[PDB]
Amino acid sequence: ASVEEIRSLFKQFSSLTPREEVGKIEDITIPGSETNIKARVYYPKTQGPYGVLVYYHGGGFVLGDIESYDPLCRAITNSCQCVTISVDYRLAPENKFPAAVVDSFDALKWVYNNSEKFNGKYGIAVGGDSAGGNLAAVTAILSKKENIKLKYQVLIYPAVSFDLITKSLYDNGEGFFLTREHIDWFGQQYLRSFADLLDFRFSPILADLNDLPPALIITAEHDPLRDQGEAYANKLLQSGVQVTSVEFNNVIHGFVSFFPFIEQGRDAIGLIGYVLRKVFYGK
Amino acid sequence: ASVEEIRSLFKQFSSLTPREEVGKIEDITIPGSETNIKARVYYPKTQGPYGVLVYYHGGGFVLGDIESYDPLCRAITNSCQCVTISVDYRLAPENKFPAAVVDSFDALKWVYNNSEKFNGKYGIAVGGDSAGGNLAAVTAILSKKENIKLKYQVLIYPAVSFDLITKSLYDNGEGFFLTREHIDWFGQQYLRSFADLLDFRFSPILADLNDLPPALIITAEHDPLRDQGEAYANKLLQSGVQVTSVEFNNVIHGFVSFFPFIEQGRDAIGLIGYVLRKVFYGK
Repeated sequence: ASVEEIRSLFKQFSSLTPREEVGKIEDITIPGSETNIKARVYYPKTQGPYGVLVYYHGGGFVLGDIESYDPLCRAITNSCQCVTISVDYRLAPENKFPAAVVDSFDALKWVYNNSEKFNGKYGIAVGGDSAGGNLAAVTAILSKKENIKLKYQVLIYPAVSFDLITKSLYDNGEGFFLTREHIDWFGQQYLRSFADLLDFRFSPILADLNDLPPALIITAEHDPLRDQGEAYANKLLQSGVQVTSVEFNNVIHGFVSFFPFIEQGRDAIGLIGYVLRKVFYGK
Repeated sequence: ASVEEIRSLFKQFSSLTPREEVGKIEDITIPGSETNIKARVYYPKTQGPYGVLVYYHGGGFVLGDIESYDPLCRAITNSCQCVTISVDYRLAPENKFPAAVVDSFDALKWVYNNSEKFNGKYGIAVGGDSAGGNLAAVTAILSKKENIKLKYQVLIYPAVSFDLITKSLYDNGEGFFLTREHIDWFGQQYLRSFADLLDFRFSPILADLNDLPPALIITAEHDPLRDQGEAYANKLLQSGVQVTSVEFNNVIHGFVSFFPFIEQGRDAIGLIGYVLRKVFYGK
């Protein structure tokens, strides 16, 4: 299958997931430094004011987008009882690194500076899955450089490093849906050169992680990325940041996307909801 | 250093913890087959009908009681938005196995039979922490055999078996609050003879786990009980029972008790909150 075909399949497959009713949906364009960034804004059923979650889809920096992540974002919105803003950052190979990073930061800055549009008096948070969790974490680092104060970061099986060494990568790199071959091919599309592996915007593990917002980190037992996820949690804790690190046993990478038929996915969406409700609202 | 003095310290360094407001609170006394069983019923701030959680304090079958678990059970009620019933089972060493099990099943039998007194149309669940988690898992086994149909079980770092062999036991058996010496001493206070190690009511892992209620099982990373908690989960799964097994990283046995100072503890309370709201109300 071609790259385009597979992109199409993502959205096709998503029409099999039930779409939860929410408050209100709005498609906006965000004025970004290098491009115009599409975003969908999900309102909850409760009434403002609100905390705001800026969300970044996974997909290896190659795949995924707003439509195919529409069911997940609805379910997060109902769970978090928060405004959710799903970002369509530019995708490789058409747009190499650090395009998806520029888009993701621009989007956040913008939402942060326009939070009254969404009655977003309760603060901003970032989150994402996989490649998207990478974008969230990097976005939160860049934020510190700009004195943007975020409430929270929700990192769902994030990718946080180039990896040739984790046990989890070797234990789990075949037979569990996301394979080694996939990780390599993703990296080939996304990166310009070998020099990019020195860049904290690709491997956020590289950064000074002090004074980042408190975090929820979800890893998956049978996931090659498991160990690096927990390393990121560990280094955060080391740099004096509060973090709740949580491994869901018995599941594979991506499992949150599959909440309709993997109940542990539903329960993670539940945990994500709770910690955001708690930091925004005190609940 | 004696049993009564040890008990006393628990209750005292637990008196300081600020208590969360709930709806209303009623002490009851259940007609036990062997004793009168005190219990404290916690109502949420929302209004019925309700699901009911029968909860069992930990403390190694030797410590713990209703007063000292009063902060936690309040916290649980608001999270689960569910009628919580704190059960004051007979303690060792004065009352040996299977005393605490008899009480724990008697109390559940009774709450099941008298659910309109609490307005529990949405059914019954069991839960507890540590030895408390044991009590709850055994109770659910005993319920199956008498066709008592439970909605859910919540097992928070459970003790599920006599253990000389797990990695987590050797890796985590010193330095992490709950130690080899303690596991041994508790088991000596609690058990009658070596023949009790054969008894599924001390080691629930022994039992046929078919047709039990779906479970949340929380383990702690630096916890000697971690591996057995996780085995219980996988054994349920092999037996056709849905379960969501979750390892909280960076934390010890007992961490949930410490939710005022340990934020992973609070977040755990929120997950339990969530899974009970889900199965009881659909929320």
